[PDB]
Amino acid sequence: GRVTHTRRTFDRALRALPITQHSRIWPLYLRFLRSHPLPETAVRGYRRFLKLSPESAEEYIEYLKSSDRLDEAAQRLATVVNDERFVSKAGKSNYQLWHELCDLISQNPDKVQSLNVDAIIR
Amino acid sequence: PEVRNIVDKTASFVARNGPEFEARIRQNEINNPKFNFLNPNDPYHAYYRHKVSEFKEGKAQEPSSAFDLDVVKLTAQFVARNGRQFLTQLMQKEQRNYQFDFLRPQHSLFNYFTKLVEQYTKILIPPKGLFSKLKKEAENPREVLDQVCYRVEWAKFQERERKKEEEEKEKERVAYAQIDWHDFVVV
Amino acid sequence: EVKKFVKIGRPGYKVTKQRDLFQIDYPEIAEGIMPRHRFMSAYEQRIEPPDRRWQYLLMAAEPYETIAFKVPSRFWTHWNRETKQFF
Amino acid sequence: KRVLYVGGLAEEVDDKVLHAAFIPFGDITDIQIPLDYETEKHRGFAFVEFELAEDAAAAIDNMNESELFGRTIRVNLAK
Repeated sequence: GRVTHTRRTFDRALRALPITQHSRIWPLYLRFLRSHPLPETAVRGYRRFLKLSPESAEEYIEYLKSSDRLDEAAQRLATVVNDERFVSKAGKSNYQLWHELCDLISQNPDKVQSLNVDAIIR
Repeated sequence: PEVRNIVDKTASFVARNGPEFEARIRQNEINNPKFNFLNPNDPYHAYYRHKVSEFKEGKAQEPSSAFDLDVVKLTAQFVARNGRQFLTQLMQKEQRNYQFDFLRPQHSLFNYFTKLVEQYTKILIPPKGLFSKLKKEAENPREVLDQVCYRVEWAKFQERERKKEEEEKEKERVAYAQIDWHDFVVV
Repeated sequence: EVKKFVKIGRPGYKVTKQRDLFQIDYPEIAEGIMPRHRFMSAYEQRIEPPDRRWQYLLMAAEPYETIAFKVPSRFWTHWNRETKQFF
Repeated sequence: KRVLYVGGLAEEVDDKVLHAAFIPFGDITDIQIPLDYETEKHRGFAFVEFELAEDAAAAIDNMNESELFGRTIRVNLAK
């Protein structure tokens, strides 16, 4: 219930950087996301601008697209839609086709102004 | 399509009944412009003339180590009494602090353990000797002779099929030693 | 004889490649002779355009033309007879 | 035979990435990259040695002609 135990846990677990402690820190920020979007938003910014892996922004987006904040989800997806050195950030796995499926989900009969759906299809 | 259906129908008709049927159509309806497609005067003449042979051939779309041996045998026997693929005396016997170096599927001796298990499970069937008696192979040289002749005949048939396959393989090698290597075109 | 009885109609191949790797749909050959693909070297031709040091996967069938595709990359096929498919 | 040569490896294509992409068919035992000592990037080849011929064959057949980070990989059963 106090952020001190979780922060110190993740900090002493980041003593090294092998695959371990990612499955603690990412879900730690995910559980912190409730009652405050600030931990999830800043931890997602720090992750997607942090240690090197393809699945960092993938787990950040899986945590952020289910949320009520879609700017952070499509922002991880925008840092992915640059990729800055790597077209095939996943290859036969698609996260831009995922952005297009999200665009269809937003073109669903929610915003019927006939502007946003066509802009998302474009 | 009226004229198109007419040509296709004349094609099916001629493919079925023969070129004398085309003569029949032409000589019965030279006075109607419907069978002009049978005559050189209607531009569908040659089209139907091809469609005839095409529907005849079937292409056009119709109109619409003795200790190791003892251990391997013991593994086959103790797995003969298990209940499922995971319910045996070997699943935990692997982690039971005793070396069991044959259960790994990368070791070819897993095939020998599986063959020992196959033999134990073919002897632990109802005809393997649990509660029944073998009498046709046990006092029957006639049944033994029937089985021996059937095994020899299956061997002869297997060799004959193998020879057919080998002739096919030699023919494939010859047909590969003759393929087109100058008419190269990529699509 | 396998060179002397070779028919010449040359139908254009109906091939689909895929980066998952190719499949060709051809007319009914009516013979068990398997259509086979293989690697050929980029020297041979009729007029020989220069700048060739590459290899090409050409699959030859008897009545279907040799479907060729250059392979610039640096018993693994199939022949299904009821639907006329090669892969 | 259970060794697959993945030729044409990318500049950042490590034994780790190749084994991660080809492992779910079977547990790879060994990884070898013949390292260009003058350039420190592979000369376009990596070697993965797995246990089972089924895993090696299915990887050879399924990841052949694939891309990893934009390189046209050639996954073959080695010699």
